Amino acid sequence: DDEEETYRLWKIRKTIMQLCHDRGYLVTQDELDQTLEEFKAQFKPSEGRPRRTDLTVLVAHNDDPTDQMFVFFPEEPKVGIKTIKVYCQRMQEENITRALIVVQQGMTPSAKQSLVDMAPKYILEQFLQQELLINITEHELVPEHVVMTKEEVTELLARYKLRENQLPRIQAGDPVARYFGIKRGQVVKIIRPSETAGRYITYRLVQ
Amino acid sequence: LQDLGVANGEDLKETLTNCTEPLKAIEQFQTENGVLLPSLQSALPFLDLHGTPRLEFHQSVFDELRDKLLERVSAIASEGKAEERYKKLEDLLEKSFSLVKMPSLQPVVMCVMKHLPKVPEKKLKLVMADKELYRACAVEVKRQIWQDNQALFGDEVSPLLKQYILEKESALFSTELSVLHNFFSPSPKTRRQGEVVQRLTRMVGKNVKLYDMVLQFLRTLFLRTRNVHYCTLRAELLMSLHDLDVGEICTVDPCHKFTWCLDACIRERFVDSKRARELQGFLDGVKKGQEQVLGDLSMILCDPFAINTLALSTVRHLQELVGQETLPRDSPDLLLLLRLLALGQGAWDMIDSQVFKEPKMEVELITRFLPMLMSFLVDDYTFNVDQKLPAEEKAPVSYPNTLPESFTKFLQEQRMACEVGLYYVLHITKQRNKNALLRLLPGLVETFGDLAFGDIFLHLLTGNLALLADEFALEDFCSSLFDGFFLTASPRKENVHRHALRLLIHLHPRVAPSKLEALQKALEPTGQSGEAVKELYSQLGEKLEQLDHR
Amino acid sequence: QGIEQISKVYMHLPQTDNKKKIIITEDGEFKALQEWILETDGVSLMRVLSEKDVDPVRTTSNDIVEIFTVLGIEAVRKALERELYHVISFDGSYVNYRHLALLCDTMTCRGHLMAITRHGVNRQDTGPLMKCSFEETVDVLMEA
Amino acid sequence: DREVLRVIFPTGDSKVVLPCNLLRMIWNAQKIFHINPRLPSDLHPIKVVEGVKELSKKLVIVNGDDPLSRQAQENATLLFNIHLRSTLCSRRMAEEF
Amino acid sequence: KRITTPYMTKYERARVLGTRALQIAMCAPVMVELEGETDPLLIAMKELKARKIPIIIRRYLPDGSYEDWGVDELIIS
Amino acid sequence: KSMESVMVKYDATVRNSINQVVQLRYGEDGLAGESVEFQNLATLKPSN
Repeated sequence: DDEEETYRLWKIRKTIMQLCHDRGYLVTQDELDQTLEEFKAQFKPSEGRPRRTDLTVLVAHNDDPTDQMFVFFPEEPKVGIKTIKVYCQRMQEENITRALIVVQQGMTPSAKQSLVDMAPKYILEQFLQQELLINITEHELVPEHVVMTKEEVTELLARYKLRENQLPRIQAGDPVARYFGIKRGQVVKIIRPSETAGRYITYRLVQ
Repeated sequence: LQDLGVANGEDLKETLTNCTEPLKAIEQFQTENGVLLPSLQSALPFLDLHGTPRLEFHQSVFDELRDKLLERVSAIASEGKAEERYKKLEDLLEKSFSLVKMPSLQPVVMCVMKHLPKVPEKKLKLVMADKELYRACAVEVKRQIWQDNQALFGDEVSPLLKQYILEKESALFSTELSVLHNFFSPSPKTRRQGEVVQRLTRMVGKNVKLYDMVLQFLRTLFLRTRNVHYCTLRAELLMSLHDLDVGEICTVDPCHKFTWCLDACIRERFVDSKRARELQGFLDGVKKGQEQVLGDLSMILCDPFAINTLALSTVRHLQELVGQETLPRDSPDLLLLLRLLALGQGAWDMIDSQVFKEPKMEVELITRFLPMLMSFLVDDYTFNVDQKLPAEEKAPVSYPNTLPESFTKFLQEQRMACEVGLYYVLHITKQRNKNALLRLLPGLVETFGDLAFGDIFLHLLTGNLALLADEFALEDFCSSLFDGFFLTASPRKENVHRHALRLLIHLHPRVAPSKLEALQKALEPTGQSGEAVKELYSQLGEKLEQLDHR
Repeated sequence: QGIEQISKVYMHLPQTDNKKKIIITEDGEFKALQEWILETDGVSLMRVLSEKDVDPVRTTSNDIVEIFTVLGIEAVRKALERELYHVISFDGSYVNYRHLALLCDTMTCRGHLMAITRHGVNRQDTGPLMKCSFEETVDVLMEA
Repeated sequence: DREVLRVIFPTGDSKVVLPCNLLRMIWNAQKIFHINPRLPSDLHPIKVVEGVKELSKKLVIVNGDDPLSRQAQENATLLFNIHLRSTLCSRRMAEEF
Repeated sequence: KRITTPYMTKYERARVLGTRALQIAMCAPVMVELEGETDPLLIAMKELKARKIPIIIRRYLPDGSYEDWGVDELIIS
Repeated sequence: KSMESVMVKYDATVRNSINQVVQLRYGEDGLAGESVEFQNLATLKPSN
C-alpha cells in the first residue's frame, strides 16, 4: 500500500536514528525528531520515493570521526549473496568496516553464512523490518542499558574481586544486545529502579 | 554625577558650608531631590511618619529596578534587530559610563559591555588603565582589548603557564612507584579539564586573532624554554575548542583533523592501522607554501604522551611481527610509524629554525637495531620453549647475556633508536625477564642526549619497578640497577638524582640496610642541588631509622 | 483483517488503579484516568507493538517467552517478577519482594530462560552430585 | 528526592517497606523524654540538618571510597535516605514532632 | 584492610558458643570468673558477654582469601 | 533444588555454589527480611 509505506519507513528510520544515537553515533537532533510530514517532504511514497537505496544513511561516531556505519535498506524481500557483495564493495569504496542491513521479511541462509564469514574484517548486522517498527528501549519493562568500556570493566572486577565468568550473562542474540550491537566479551551495566533500594545497578556479560 | 548635571556630595558641601540657613536649604533639597512620580509625593510624608527611614525604601526600589535593568538587557540580548539592541546598549553605556566610577553602577556598564561584541576604544582603554575597573570587569571586554593588546594577553597566560610547568614537574617527579599510576596514566580528557585550558578557551572565545596570539606564545615558550609541555597544551586547547564546537577554529586549523587521531590515538596509547592511514592522508595533504603546519604538527607530535604512543606502537609492532616471520623493513605500517616519529622528534628543530623538511631515518635501525631487538626477543622465546620442553641435563646453558655493541652505538648516536630502545627496556621490564634485562643494562649507561637519564624514561622505569619490587632481594640486581646504571647520571643531572632517591624511598624495606645505606651515601646531593633531593634525603634517613624497629 | 493467533480481543476500562493511567498533574498531584485497554486471548507481541495507535511503552504480555524473544532478558526478569507478584497477591497474601527478586534473578542469571524443570536446571552448569540429588540420577552420573 | 520518587513510583503508592520505623521511633523519643508539644523546643534546625547528614554517612551497605563503591552505596540506601530526609526534615521537627 | 562487617553474625555466635561450651565441657580453662555455674553453655555465654572467649573466626571471602577476626574485635549483637 | 546453594557471601554479595554473582546485594539493598516493615513516603503524593 502506497499510503502507509512512508509511515512505515519513517518509523523505521526514526527507530534507526534513535539506535545510532544510543550507539554513540553523531545523529543530528532533527533526525531524531523528523516528523512523518517532514519525512515525506524530505523527498510518491511508492514508485516516487520508496527508494531503499536512497534511504541508506551513513553516520559517524562521536568517539572517532572515522568510525562510521552504514544503514542499508535492500529493496528485495529476501536478500541474496550478490546484494551482500554489493554492500561489501560499497564499504570498500568508502572504507567503512561496520554496517547495518535492514531486512524486509527474510534473509537467505547462505547470506547468513556469508555474514558470519566476513565478520572480523567487516561487522555487518542484519535486522528484520518488523523489529525496527518500535524502539524496544522505550518499553517500560526494558531498564536502562549502558555499554561499559574496558577500563570500567577492569575497575569493576578489581573492586569486587570477580572473574568475568561469575557475572550474570546475556546472549548476544538478545534484542537489546543486538540493538546496541554489543559483541561477546562486552559488559552491559543495567540500571533499573528497585522498590526496596530506589536504584539498582547490575552487570551482564555478553555471550 | 555632574557629567549628567546631577548634584553630588560636592554640591551638598558647597550648599551646607558658608550657609547660615541650614533648614530651608535641607528642606528644599529633600523636596526637590525626592522621587519623581505623583503618588509618592502624597505618600512620602505618610511613609516617613512611622519613623520609617527613606533609606530602606530607596535601597529596596533601587535594588529591584536595577535587577530590572539587568533583566531587560538580558532580554534585549537576542530580541528583534541587532541594530536596536546595540543602539540602546550604546546609549545606556554612554549614560552609565559617567557612573562606571561608582561601585553600585559599574555592574550596569559591565552587563551592557558583556552584551557587546565590540566597543568604542576609549572605554576599553579606561577599563585597562584603571586597575580597579579591569579587575572588576569580566572577560567580554578583555577579549576585545586583547584582540589589539597582545601584551596583557601574554601577561595573563604567563602565570597559568607557570603553574602548568610546576604541576608538570611535580607529576613527572611525584614520589609514588606503581605500574598502575604514573605521569602517563591520565586520559586526554582528564588532562584537558585543567583550569588553564578552560580559562584560555574562554579568553579566546571564537576569535582567530587571540588563537594566533596563543599560538605565538606557545611557540616562544616551547622554543626559548625548550619544554615540550606547551606543545601538549596547544593540542589540548585545540581539542578543547573542538569540544566547544567552534567551527570558526575547527574549519580553519588544518591540524584539527590531525587531532582527531592524536586524541583517539593517545587515549589508546597505540596507533592502529586505520588512524595510521588517517595520519598518512593528513601528511599527504600538506601542500607547498603551507608547510609551516608541519612545524605545528611536529609540535603537536612533540607531546610526551604522543611520544609514548608512537614508541609503544613501534615496540608492540616489533613484538608481534616476530610471530609472522616479518622483518622491520617488511612492515609499511612500521615505516609510517618511523616517519611520523622522525617528524615529531625534530619538532624543536622546526621551531628553532623554520625547518619544513622531513628528518631522515637510519638504515641500520631497520637492519641492525630493530633486528637486534628482535634478535634478543626470539632467542628469549627459544630458551622459553626449551625450558617448557623436558629433558634438560645438569648445568644448562644460560641465555646469551652478551651485548652486541652496534646496538648500543645506535642507542648513543640516534635519538629515535635511543627512545625506542628505552621504551623496549620499559616493555621488557613489564615482562620482567632478568636475563635480557641485565644483558642490555650495560650500554644504556651511555645513550643519546641523556634520554635514558631524562624525566620520561626514568619516571616510567620507576613506575615499572613496582613489578620488580621483590627483585631487589638480590644485591647483584640492586647493584646492576644502582651501581650499574642509575648512579652514573645521578650526581650530574638533578632529575636522575631525584629519581634514584625516590626509588630508594619506595624500595627501602626490600633491601638489606647495608646496601640501603650504601645507596643513601651514594645519593648525597652535590652541595648545590635543589630542595627536592635534600628533602628526599631527609625522608631516606627517617625511613632508615624506622626500619630498625621492625 | 487482524493479526493471526489473536482469536478474541475484549475491550474494557480498568477498575484497579494499577491498570488505570496514573499521570502527574501540573500541580504535582497523581490523577488516575480511565483509559480503554484491550485484553487478548492469543499472543503476537511484535505485531501488536508495531501496530498503529497502540502504546508501545506499556503494552505487555503474560507470556514469558514472548517477552524474551521480543524485548530481552531484563524485561523478562521484570515481567516475571510482576507475574509472580500478581499470582501471589491475587488472594491478598503478601510476600516480601526480595524473595521474588531472588527467584527471578536466579532464573535469569544465565542470560536465558532457565526453567525450574529438570531440563533447564540440569542444563545449567552445576556439580554432578547436585544434579543427581535433583532428579535423573543415573543419566547425569553416566554423562559425568 | 520528590522527583526521584515520582520516577520510581509512577503509580503514586506511598506504602513501602524499609528497615527503620521512623515515626514510631520519633514517638518513642517523645515519650522517653516527655516532650511537651505545647511549648517551644530547644532543637536548632541546623543541628537537625547536620545530624541527618552524619547519620546518612554512618549507614553503610557498601563500604569503600572509589566512585564505584560510593555510587553503589548511594544507590543501595537511596530510598531509605529519601525517607529519612523527608521524615527528619527540620520543618517537621520544628512543627510536628 | 578488612571489608567484612564488624558485627558477629548469628551463625558466628551460634558456632562460637557451641564450640566454646564443648571446650569448657572438656575441662578447658575458663577465661571468666564464674559463680554457681555448671552448664558449659551458660559459662560460654558469660565469656561471650565478657568478650574473653579465646577464638579467632576465619571468614572466607568468595575469592579464595580470608579475614581473621578476634572474637573480642567483633560487635556482639 | 533450583535455589539450594544460593547464599549471602562475606563480601555481602548473593552467589550460588558456582561462586557466580546472582545479586550484588541481597534484595537489592542488603537488608534481611525480618527487620523491615511497612512505612509511608510522605513526599510522594502531596501537591507542589
